Amino acid sequence: HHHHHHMVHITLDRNTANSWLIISKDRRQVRMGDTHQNVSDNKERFSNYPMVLGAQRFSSGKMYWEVDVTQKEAWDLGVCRDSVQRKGQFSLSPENGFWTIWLWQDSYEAGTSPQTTLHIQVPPCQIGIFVDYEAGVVSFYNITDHGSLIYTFSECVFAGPLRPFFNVGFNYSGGNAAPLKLCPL
Ligand SMILES: O=C(CN1CCCC1=O)Nc1nccs1
Ligand SMILES: O=C(CN1CCCC1=O)Nc1nccs1
Repeated sequence: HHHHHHMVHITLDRNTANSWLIISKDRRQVRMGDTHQNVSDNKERFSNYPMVLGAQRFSSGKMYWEVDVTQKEAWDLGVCRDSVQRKGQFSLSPENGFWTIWLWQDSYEAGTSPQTTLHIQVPPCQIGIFVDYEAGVVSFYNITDHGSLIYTFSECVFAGPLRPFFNVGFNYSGGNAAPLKLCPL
């Protein structure tokens, strides 16, 4: 792809984080802590899952960023509406305001309803995410495999400002402690 020149500097919004997450000083990395991280509750925090938003909001244009997923067993990545539900249980779907892919139990899937199987021959260590607001497109690229396409959501109905979306996943296995990292431009 030739989307690299729309690169944007994403940082994580601490106030949206689940209370067990640890965000680095530079706001470019996030991992699951082994306990509550001693923050106050607020209406922005994702309560049920290890999720956090980017601080940036997008309502126009083309945007691109990259995320490092090295050595993780489970994660979700993409974009979501600013107005997505934060509390309680929900599914990741465009009807609920999410345009995402994930890794879970050694398979990759797109967050459609129901979920869609992805076909990835080279397990990615870094994911590229491209949003074209006007076109209604969210695309995912395998940086480890020469930028090969993973998935495209089209005819998207964003219906509001978009935020970068992250889920570091639970660590029940002891094998999913590694962080998500926003990669340098
Ligand atoms: O999105 C905005 C402002 N907007 C709209 C168009 C571009 C821009 O910068 N403000 C919000 N405040 C709280 C929720 S969204
Ligand atoms: O779901 C959509 C479009 N829609 C319908 C409801 C909200 C929204 O964004 N596009 C897809 N592209 C690939 C698989 S689903």
